[PDB]
Amino acid sequence: TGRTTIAIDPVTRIEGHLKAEVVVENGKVVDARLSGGMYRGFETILRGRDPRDASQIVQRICGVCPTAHSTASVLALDEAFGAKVPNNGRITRNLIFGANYLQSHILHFYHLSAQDFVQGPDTAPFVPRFPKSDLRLSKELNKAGVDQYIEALEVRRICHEMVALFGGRMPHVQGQVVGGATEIPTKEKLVEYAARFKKVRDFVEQKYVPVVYTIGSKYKDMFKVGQGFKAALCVGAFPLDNSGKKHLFMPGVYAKGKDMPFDPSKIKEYVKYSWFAEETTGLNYKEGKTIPAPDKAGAYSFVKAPRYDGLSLEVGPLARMWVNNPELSPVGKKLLKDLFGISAKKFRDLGEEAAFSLMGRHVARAEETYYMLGAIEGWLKEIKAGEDTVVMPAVPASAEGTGFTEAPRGSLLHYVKVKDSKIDNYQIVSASLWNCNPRDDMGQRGAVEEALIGIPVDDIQNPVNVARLIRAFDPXLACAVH
Amino acid sequence: GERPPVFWLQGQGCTGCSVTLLNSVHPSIADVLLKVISLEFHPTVMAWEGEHAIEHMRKVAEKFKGKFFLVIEGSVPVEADGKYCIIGEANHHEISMVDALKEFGPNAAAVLAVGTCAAYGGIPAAEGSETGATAVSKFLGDNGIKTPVVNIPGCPPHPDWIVGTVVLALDAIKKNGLEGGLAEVVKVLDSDGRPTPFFGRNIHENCPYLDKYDEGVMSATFTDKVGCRYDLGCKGPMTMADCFERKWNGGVNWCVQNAVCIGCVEPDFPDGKSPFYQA
Ligand code: SF4
Ligand code: SF4
Ligand code: FCO
Ligand SMILES: [Fe+2]
Ligand code: NI
Ligand SMILES: [S]
Ligand SMILES: [S]
Repeated sequence: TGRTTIAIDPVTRIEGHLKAEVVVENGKVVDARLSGGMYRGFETILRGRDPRDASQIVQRICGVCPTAHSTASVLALDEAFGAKVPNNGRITRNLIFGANYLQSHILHFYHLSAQDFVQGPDTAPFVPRFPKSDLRLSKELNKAGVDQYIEALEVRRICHEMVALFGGRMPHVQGQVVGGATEIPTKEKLVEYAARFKKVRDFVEQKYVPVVYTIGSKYKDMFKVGQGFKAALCVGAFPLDNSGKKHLFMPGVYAKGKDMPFDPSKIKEYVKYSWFAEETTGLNYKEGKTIPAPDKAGAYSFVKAPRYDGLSLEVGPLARMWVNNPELSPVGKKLLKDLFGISAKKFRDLGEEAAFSLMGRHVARAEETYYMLGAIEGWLKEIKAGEDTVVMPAVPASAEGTGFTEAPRGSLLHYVKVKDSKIDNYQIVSASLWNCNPRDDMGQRGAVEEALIGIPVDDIQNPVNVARLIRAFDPXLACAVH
Repeated sequence: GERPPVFWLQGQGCTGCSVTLLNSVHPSIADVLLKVISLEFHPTVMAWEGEHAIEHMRKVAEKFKGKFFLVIEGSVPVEADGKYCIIGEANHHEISMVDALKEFGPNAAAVLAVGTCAAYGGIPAAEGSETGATAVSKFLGDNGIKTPVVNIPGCPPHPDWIVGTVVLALDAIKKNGLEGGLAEVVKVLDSDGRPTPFFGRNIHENCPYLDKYDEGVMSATFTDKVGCRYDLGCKGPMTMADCFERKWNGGVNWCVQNAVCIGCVEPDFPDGKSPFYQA
C-alpha cells in the first residue's frame, strides 16, 4: 500500500501539549515529527529574581515532576552559593524526591498507559475511543487491570502524602531549599512515612510489577518495535553519601552499542526546527539563550533539540536501568522465565533490542520502581530523627552553579548564573526535552521521532500504535518546553 | 442523577491542578469521576486522542449547549495570534487556547478557572514573560463573553477547594436551577472571584504561630519550628486561604509548618509575593 499521513493533536494520556505527525507507507511508520505546542519561557521569567526564588518558580514547570525541578534547582543553588548540605538533609531530600518516583511511575503506567491495553468502565473519560483499539486481555484480566487502576489512584495519593510529610505539600514542595531541607524528620513522622511506604511497596511488588510483565506477555510483538537509535543518557541521581561520587543511578552514555562516560560539556541545544531565533542554535547550556520565534519558517516545535556530541539520545527508566544494569526484581526474573522463556538476572540480560522497545520501556519503569523501593528502605534506616537538615548561606553577588539529577522521565539539569545578587541566566535541559525534541540542524530526528520509525499501522483508521509508542516514553511537554 | 458534562482545557498550565485533584481524599477522585461529574474531555486522562477527542468534545458541547462546565487550567497567551498555546488540530486547522475559549466559553454554563494561572495570570504572566499570558476572566471579558467565571486559585489549589466548589455549585443548581443556582454561587465569591468558604479567612490571623509573631520570636533557620516564620519570608499576612486548618495531602503537613507560605492563592502571585525568602 501507499502513503497515509496521520496527525494526532492532542496526543492524550501524556502530560502537556503534543502533536505527533507520522508518515505511514505500506503499513509502517516511515517518518515522524513531534511538535510541542505550548511555551511559557521560564528561562526569561526567572531573570532578575532573587536566586533563592528559583527553587519555587521552577517547580511550576511541571506539576507531575516538580520535585525533580526542585532538586535540580537547589543543587544548582547549592553549588553556586557554596552551601554544604548537612548529611541528614541529603537523606531527607532523597526521601522527599524518591517518594515521587513511586507516584510518577504508578501514575504513568496505570492512569496514562494502561488504557493502551485495558478497556475502562463504560463512561467518560474511558469512552469513546478507537473502535478497533487492539485490547487483547481476557474479560478477567481486563477487569483486574481496571481494579488495579482504581487501587492505584489511592496508592499514588499515598505516595504524595509521603512526599508532603517532609516536603510540606505536593504538588510543589516547600521543603527543599538551597542548603538542604527545611524540616527535620521526627521519629513520629518517620513512622508515618514508613507505614505509607509499606502499603506502596506491597502494591508495587504484588500488583504493579507483575501486571506489566503479564500484559507484556499478551503483547510480545511490542518488544519488537520502537528501538529508535538504541542510545541513552544518564547524568546521575540520588547521592548515597556526601562524597559526591556514589549515586543510586550513576552517570553514563550508551550509543552504537558502546558505554561511554558522560561529559556535560558535550551538550548543545539546536533550534533550526524549533521556534527560537536562528542565532541561538548550538549553545551549551552554560551559554544558553531563549529567544522565542513562533513565526520562523520551517520550525515545528517549542522544544529545543539537545544533542550529546552530535548524538540523539533518549532518557528515562530504560536509559538509567540499561546504563546502570541492576539486578532484576525477583518478580521479573520469575515471569521472564515463566511467561517469556527468558533466563535473566540483570537488566541487560533482556537484550538491547527487547529493552529498547515499546514494551521494554514499560518493563524498565516497573523494574525501576522496584529498585527505588530498596533505596527508600535504606534511607529510612540511614536517616537520624532530630538531626539538623539545613544550613543558611548568604546569597552571593556573583556565582554560577549546575544541578544534575534524574527526573522520573529522565536526565535533568539546571544552570544558574548570578550577577548583582540576581539571576542573570537560568537554563533548563530536561528529560522530555531529550525524548520529545524535533530534528537538529543537520536533520537528525529526536529520540521519540526515531523510535516511531517502523511502528506498525495495519489499520490507518485505528492507528493506535503511534501514541502507544509515545506513551512508553512517559512524555511531559511542559517539562520539554518550559 | 445525571452527572454534568465537564470539559477540562489546559492552556499555559503545569498539570498541577489535575494532579492536586487526583489527591482528593473524600470524595476520592474515582468517586468524583464515576459519581459526581462526567469528564468528557481531559487530555491527561481520557481514552481517545487527536481530532477524535476534539470532535467528541464538540459533539457533547453541541448536545449540552449552555449546560456543560468548562474547567480552564493555565493562562491564555494572546501574543503571536495565540501560537504560544496550541491545544489540538481538527479538519486540518490548529486550535489555539484563544480559539478554544472563544469557541466553548460562550456556550458553557460556567467557567471554573482552576489555579492561579487561570484565575489571575500567575507565573506565565510574571515579569520576564513575553507570551501575553492572560487570566481567564480578563480574556473572556475583553472578548465580550459574559459566561460566569468562578476562580479557584492556588499553585496548586488544594483538592478540597476544587471539589468543594463543584459540590457547592451543584448543590445550588439542584435547589434553584441553573441560573438561580449560579446566581447563588456568585453571591459567595469575593471580589477576586474566590468562594468565601475556602478563601474568606486570612492565614496569618488564624496561624498557630501568631503568638510568636506577637512576641517577636522569629526563627532564624528553617528547621527551627518554635519561632514565627516571618523573617524567613512567610507571606501569610497577605494571603487569604484556609490552609492553617485544612492542611495538605491528607493532613500530613502545610507550607507554614514545613517552611513558609508564599501566597500562592493571591492575584499578585508570584511577583507581589517575591522575594519568597525575605520579608
Ligand atoms: S508570619 Fe507566617 S508563621 Fe508568622 S504568624 Fe504570620 S502566617 Fe504564621
Ligand atoms: S499555605 Fe500559603 S503557599 Fe501554602 S498552599 Fe496555603 S496559600 Fe499557598
Ligand atoms: N519527570 C519529569 Fe519532568 C519531564 N520530562 C522533568 O525533568
Ligand atoms: Fe531549556
Ligand atoms: Ni514533568
Ligand atoms: S513530568
Ligand atoms: S519528580
